[PDB]
Amino acid sequence: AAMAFTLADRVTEEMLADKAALVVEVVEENYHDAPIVGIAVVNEHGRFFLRPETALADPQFVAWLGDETKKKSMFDSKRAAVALKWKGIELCGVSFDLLLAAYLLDPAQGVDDVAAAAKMKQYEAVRPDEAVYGKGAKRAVPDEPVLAEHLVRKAAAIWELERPFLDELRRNEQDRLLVELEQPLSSILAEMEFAGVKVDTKRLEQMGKELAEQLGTVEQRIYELAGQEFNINSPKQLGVILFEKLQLPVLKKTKTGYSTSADVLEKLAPYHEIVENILHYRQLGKLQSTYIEGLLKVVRPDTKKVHTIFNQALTQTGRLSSTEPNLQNIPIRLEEGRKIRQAFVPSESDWLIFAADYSQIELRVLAHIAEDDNLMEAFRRDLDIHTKTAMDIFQVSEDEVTPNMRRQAKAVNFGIVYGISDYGLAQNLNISRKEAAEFIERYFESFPGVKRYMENIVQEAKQKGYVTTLLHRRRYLPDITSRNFNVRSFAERMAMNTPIQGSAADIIKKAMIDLNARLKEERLQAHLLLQVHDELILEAPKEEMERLCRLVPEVMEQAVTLRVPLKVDYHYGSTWYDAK
DNA sequence: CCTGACTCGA
DNA sequence: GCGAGTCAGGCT
Ligand SMILES: OC[C@H]1O[C@@](CO)(O[C@H]2O[C@H](CO)[C@@H](O)[C@H](O)[C@H]2O)[C@@H](O)[C@@H]1O
Ligand SMILES: [Mg+2]
Repeated sequence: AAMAFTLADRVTEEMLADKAALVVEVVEENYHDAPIVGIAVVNEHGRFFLRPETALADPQFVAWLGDETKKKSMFDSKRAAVALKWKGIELCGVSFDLLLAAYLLDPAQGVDDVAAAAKMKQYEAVRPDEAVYGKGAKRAVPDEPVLAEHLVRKAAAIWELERPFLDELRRNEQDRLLVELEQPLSSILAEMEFAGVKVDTKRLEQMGKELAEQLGTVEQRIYELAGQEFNINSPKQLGVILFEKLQLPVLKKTKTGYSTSADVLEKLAPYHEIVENILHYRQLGKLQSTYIEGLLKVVRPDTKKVHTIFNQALTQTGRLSSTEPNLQNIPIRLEEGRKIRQAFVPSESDWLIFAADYSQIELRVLAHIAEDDNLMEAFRRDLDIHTKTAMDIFQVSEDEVTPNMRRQAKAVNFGIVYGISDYGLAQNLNISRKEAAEFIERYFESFPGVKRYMENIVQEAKQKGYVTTLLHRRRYLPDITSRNFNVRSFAERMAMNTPIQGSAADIIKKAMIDLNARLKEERLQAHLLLQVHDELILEAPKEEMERLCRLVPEVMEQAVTLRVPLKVDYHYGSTWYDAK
């Protein structure tokens, strides 16, 4: 059942038509400075397989790659583009990306290879990558005969599937979402990843020594208070020491034993001095393992830069994710871990780190979408939304709002977003269900429009089978009809949450696209480095700071127009840490 | 070599 | 709500 194709030893004219399905294979998961093991091209003239050494050394092929008028259809073009950037080659003209097309059609499928996407249209004349390359220790590039056939079949699938995918996207009203948002964004993410972020490894290594010391003191202390020695990182050994040897009370049980989660230990703290030391130990240990040692492992020794990979087709809400390393979860909440950020510095001398973040974008989106008069007015007055919520649900004046009141109103606001739950709120505020449900009820009394939205969005999810975001991203919720209370409730929360988190993601993605267009028009040297859900991190010459102070916020605030204003705060400094 | 338990972020 | 990386423990 083999597929016909030419295993070319040299590049020819017909291989350079103005439309083709292109495959530039990089098997290494992390594609940075990784090898391109083969190339496949399928067009009106036929199917071809080219050896990378050959094709990439050919002036005509490289020019075709960089010709914006020569259209290419691909799967995960960002992977190819970055792999090519490292080789000094530019990839242009990608008009269709099957990975992004599949992702928008149904994020739930978890499409990560051509075979998975093809299966959505009953196309199975191609094998899953894992079948061909294997995985883990067994992972490996097969011989040319098998490799060449696999790449050709993938190119063939892409070539065949483009039309049906575009047609459905069109029916879904997601055609612009792919062509004007996700695809252009893919090119921006590639530039960001390729650029990387400079790390002050000596700073990290010094912080590492200090931690190793402190971690050592707290460690001995723990063995001293426990009366012996054990693996504190062993939740199994810890549970025995705490609940058996020290007789501490059991407030929460896990699935395999006792629960030693911070939320539990926080309640045990009063009973024994070892609990605080275990918590502190848990802190320092997290910083050392993940952010010191874990980070140092992925810094490029030659450039001292870390090159993350943004997974643009994974989250169910439209958000990006980041790996190797994850630069979207760098410490900031606790001062000790926040210092980790001093290690992220500008990649050039006399340059600075500029960070801009949307203020309460999710709640503002909710105000717009629900059209709640009270909430819209609150933002129109640019009020401290948490103080305002407390004033309403506790019926008091601004002056009568105590810190504890605001803290709880804040927790209610956070819950309303993730999809309110009396039980979930109860655990968060450490109170009973009735009490939590009382707050929620009081909240809905103050924000009737929000309540109406929650009810209406759940109904719509059941009527249509999915919910959507501002820019037409969708999420199917089959569980919404489940007769199992728990399963159904999770789906209902997703129905409430996705349009909020999802619309917030659409907005920042568009802002990134708009911002890049503005930076180019202005010929500014400033460029994007990272995106952290609701914030943008850039680096630029110190001479560009003043222009950025006006430009970045404006572009971000004007990305979309809502019934309430969009607000962006910004800071800049010598290091990421100082950009506060 | 996979899963549970933990903690980091928005 | 949505994510990723570490460790320990069981696989084997
Ligand atoms: O660029 C990432 C891109 O590739 C996919 C596979 O289609 O993920 C691969 O690469 C990631 C980064 O190296 C890994 O985290 C992941 O495990 C690997 O399969 C897509 O998820 C993504 O869009
Ligand atoms: Mg913010």
